Amino acid sequence: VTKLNFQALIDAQMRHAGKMFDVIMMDPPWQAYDSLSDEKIQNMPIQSLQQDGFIFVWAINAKYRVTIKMIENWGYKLVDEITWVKKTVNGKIAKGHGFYLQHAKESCLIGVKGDVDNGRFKKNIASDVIFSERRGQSQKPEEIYQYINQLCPNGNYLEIFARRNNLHDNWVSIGNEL
Amino acid sequence: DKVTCDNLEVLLQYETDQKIVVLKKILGTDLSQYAKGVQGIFIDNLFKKDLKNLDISKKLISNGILFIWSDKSLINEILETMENKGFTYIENLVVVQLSLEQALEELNKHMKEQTEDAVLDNLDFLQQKVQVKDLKVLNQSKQVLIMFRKFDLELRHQRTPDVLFDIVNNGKSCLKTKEYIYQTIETLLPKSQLMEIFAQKDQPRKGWISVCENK
Repeated sequence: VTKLNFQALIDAQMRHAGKMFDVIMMDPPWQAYDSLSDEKIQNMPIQSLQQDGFIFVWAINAKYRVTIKMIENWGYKLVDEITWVKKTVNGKIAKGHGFYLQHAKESCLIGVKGDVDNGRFKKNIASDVIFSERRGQSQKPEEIYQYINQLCPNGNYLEIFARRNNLHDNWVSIGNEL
Repeated sequence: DKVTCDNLEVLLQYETDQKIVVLKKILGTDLSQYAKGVQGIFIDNLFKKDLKNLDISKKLISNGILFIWSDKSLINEILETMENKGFTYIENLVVVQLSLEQALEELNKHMKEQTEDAVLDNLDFLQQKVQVKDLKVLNQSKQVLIMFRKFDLELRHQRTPDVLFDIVNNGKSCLKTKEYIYQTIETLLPKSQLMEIFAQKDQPRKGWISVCENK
């Protein structure tokens, strides 16, 4: 999304709410699958988009360390990780496309920036682990947004790189093929 | 709505312990001399002992894999510590921790595995998100085994999947890593030379080199 301008997003958002986004989740296209070079995703002003909030970034096991660098690069400090284990019709079964391990799981990093002490950001009632089975391709389980909602019950949310697979209440998304 | 299968391999279906028992005060010592090359290593890091001041680059052959442990908090700093030490991250296995107190809680029961037998009846009452109660804005209820690669007895790569489920220590004073991880090691690697550093007297393993200090 080098072509895209986030300036349009900032001017509308601040005037419209006076508040920058509380939470931000992304599923970056990694170089097909959106054909994105690692740098380009890595260099967008996500710092600009939200001032005092968490971020959520889904990292593939192959690409896990990289994104840690990435969120930490944007002025975040790593705090928590949410791991989802795929449930087939019964049990914990998952795809075997793991070179040394079968990968039956996905991990979503949580990054923290700014002051989150104040009242809206309620604490310590969350699932580190989600059990829901893989949904129609390609999608994240419904418990996440229900989880995020507990964290920031009445706040602005921003999703990035969202095919309008799950357009959501109070959620704003910028995507390629939406 | 899943149960039992998850808990089978994790617990209740190698007993004896004994190809070296290196003993030392590791702070004084250096590890280069001890026998190598080793094509795999396993550090029980639940204790969180500083590993940066560890020399592992020399001992490992050009090609090797490293298994490391963080029970909860230190997910990101292990990665730098290894990068500094020369290893590139490859995979994750999460030990997902189910509390024993929560399992034996309902319907009312006390002892222990007793709960293990009852997964048949138990399974009906509660869902995997309900027994995940555990003893940072989350109660992290996991431990993560971290895997690295250093260079360019069942072989197959998709042999053991990343997750496992266990029921938490009955006794607080337990500092062990489940014997099943060794099987993951030994299945994943058919190479004879493997190593465990910071081993107990209990944990020496056949055809493994255990290096430990006293207490």
